Amino acid sequence: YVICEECGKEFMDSYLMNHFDLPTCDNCRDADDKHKLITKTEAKQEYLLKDCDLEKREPPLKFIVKKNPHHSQWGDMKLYLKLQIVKRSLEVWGSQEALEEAKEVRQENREKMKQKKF
Amino acid sequence: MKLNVDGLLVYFPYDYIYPEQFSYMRELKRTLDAKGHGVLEMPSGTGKTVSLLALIMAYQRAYPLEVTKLIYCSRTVPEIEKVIEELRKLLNFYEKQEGEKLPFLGLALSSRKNLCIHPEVTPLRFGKDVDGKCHSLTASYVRAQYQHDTSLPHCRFYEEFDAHGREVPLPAGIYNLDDLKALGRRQGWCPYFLARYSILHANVVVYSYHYLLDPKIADLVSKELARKAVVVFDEAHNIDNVCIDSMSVNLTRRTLDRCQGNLETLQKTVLRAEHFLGFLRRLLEYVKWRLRVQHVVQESPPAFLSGLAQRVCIQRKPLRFCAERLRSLLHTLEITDLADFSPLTLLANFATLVSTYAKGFTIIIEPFDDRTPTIANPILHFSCMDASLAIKPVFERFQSVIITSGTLSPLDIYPKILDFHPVTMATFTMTLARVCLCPMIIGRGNDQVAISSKFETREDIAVIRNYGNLLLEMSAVVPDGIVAFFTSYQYMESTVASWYEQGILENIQRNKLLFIETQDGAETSVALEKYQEACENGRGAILLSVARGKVSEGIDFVHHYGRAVIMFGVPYVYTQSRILKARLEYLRDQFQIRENDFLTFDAMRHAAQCVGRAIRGKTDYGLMVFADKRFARGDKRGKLPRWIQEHLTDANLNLTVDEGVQVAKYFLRQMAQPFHR
DNA sequence: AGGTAGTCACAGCTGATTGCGCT
DNA sequence: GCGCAATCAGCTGTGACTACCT
Ligand code: SF4
Ligand SMILES: [Zn+2]
Repeated sequence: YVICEECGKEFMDSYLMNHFDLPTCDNCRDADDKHKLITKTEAKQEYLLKDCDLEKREPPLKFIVKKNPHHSQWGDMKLYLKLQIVKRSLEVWGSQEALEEAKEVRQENREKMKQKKF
Repeated sequence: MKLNVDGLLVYFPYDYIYPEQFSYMRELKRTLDAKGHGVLEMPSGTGKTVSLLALIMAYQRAYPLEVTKLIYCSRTVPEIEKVIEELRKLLNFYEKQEGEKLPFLGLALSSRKNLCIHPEVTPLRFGKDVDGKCHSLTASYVRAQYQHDTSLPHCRFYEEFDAHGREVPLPAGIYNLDDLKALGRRQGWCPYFLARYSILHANVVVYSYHYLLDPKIADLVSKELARKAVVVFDEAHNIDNVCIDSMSVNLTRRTLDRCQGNLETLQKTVLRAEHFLGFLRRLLEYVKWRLRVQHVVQESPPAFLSGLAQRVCIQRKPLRFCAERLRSLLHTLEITDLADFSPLTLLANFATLVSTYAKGFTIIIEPFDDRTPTIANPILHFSCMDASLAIKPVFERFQSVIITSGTLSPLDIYPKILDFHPVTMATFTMTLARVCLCPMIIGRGNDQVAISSKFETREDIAVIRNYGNLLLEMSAVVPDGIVAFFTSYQYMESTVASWYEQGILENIQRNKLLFIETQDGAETSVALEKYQEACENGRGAILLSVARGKVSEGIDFVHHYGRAVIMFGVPYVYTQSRILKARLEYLRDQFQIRENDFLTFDAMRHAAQCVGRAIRGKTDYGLMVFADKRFARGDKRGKLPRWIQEHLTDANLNLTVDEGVQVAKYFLRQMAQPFHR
């Protein structure tokens, strides 16, 4: 059996465990806010995570492939668990610390590059 | 000679061994020592079978207890006969190099039509009636009545085999199918029955895929033969596809008409137990209800039995007893012949499957037909969606299942398309004294316009003109036959009609003859024959066909036949019929397979399969061109087999028509020179 | 009364960004 | 929306021209 992290009730299988190896039962599955799923590009832009940090740093981060409502023939969206993405970003960049200044100086350098191009 | 692997010595008929063959043998020995499954990929049609058989024999000699039974399932009968004769050559080499015989038995299995001696059943071309006539001639009741010596026409081979062929075994001597037929006719025994009696006391045995993928016969042909056994599916690059055909059935008006015609005869014979007699009568009306319903599509694999149990109020359990009825009730009825009875059997099998197998399947109804869309044609498909169901029984019964073919470029998709645990991830690229192939991707034409076969540009005049110009000025540099493949029959016929309308097809006509492949089997065969005879002399010819056709895999273009193979656009399967999309959804929500990635994989797999048949043998050489800029993209080049990637230099990935022609001329000129061994 | 670190030209490389394509 | 290829930033090699101390 698997012990849920929230209720502690033993269970055999759960949706999150099958797709993300998360020991959380469907009763405690807060998929609306706590277990929100975001697109691959959104995670890369917000958390400055590269492919290697998403696929090669242990543990590997799984994703769910879902159809795109805008266009079915377009690239199917990949959804990652927000908690896992946050944990990976914290393990790579430390914390909510100077990484913010790092992205600030990144956009400052982008402005520097555009003004130099002008 | 005697190849010395780290813990064994293996005899090989050929003194010279290519490094690829040695690496393949090392990898296969590693897999056998690993006691696990795997997937392999080789670029040569010949030379793989001899190496596989030699290593199997060496492993059996070294470890008789570890391996007891070997299976070499192939696609068709020519492969079976060629591997049988290759095994015969290997055994002859072993005998001539050692001097003493060994108790090894090798037999080939096929349908009853292939292995039969009665002259009253050979001439007919009914594959569904040979089994019925064979069962009628000899069965349990025939054996029971043979005690009184009834004067009736019946098969007598079994009546002699059961008293004379079940005592003398065949410890040694590998026998081909014709050899088995000769032995049966000289001993008055049935080849099929002696094959059934001899598989238990045998070393190796080969047959086709349908004897393992179809559960209705695999259990009968292999139940307790060997717990520790080795099976291989050579040339199975489309195995999953045929796996679908293992659990896919279709229903039409002819089937229900035949059923309603024959049920009256069945009832008349009965009145001359009751748990099924009245059960079968009202089964047809439920499925004919959908005939009168004009609806687009209905999908309810779990709820279909619910609708059945609501309309007619039948429990699900008796359906599971339908199959065991076939061997119980029918033998009491003494059916004269299985003709006009097969639809009933397939309906019973369909009912049993939908009662049992409904987790990963889908029921589809299509009110569409070719050239007669909506007149009368509701087609019901119990289409399969997961290839694991057709592959689980062989994986749970065998230890080292190996999947090998000429095109298995993505080794990461097969283990996730079907439940698999590969431990090999091995690819092999053939090498010779010179580069025998010159693959190249031709992008934009002389007008600097892409020649991509996009759906929005299928009717574009510019791409059609570019394709015509490419086929014209290409036909003057490569001699004696060019094989061109189009995306579909509709696109192919539209393009040739457009070429006929312009004054461009006539220019191609004077260089090479134009031959068109159609759906007719006889027409296709005669077109292939005339193409072969035209390529034999200096006239030269062009064979235009489709990538997804029976001619794509039915023939191999040996050297001097089809020096050039042209791909006009990436061949994409049609998204209609609501069959591909169901599989895409199942792979998305079950195996997390990208729809675009799967479509690209299928397209490139078909393209590589139809383009890699121009290289058969070391001395053979050929040219391979792709007439689409989409092939230049990395996501599609990566799907090509490894033995073609290294020969596809980055210099020619988007070159125009003229430079492609120059490259072809240079390659042919430099490959026309003699070489060495 | 006689010699070398910056500076300039023209190429290379790798490390990211960054608009373009879609059966 | 995702994925592949085009683009630039930064650093370096090669060879030559030029402004202040023994
Ligand atoms: S028992 Fe054998 S020989 Fe006789 S009809 Fe059947 S297949 Fe032919
Ligand atoms: Zn819980």
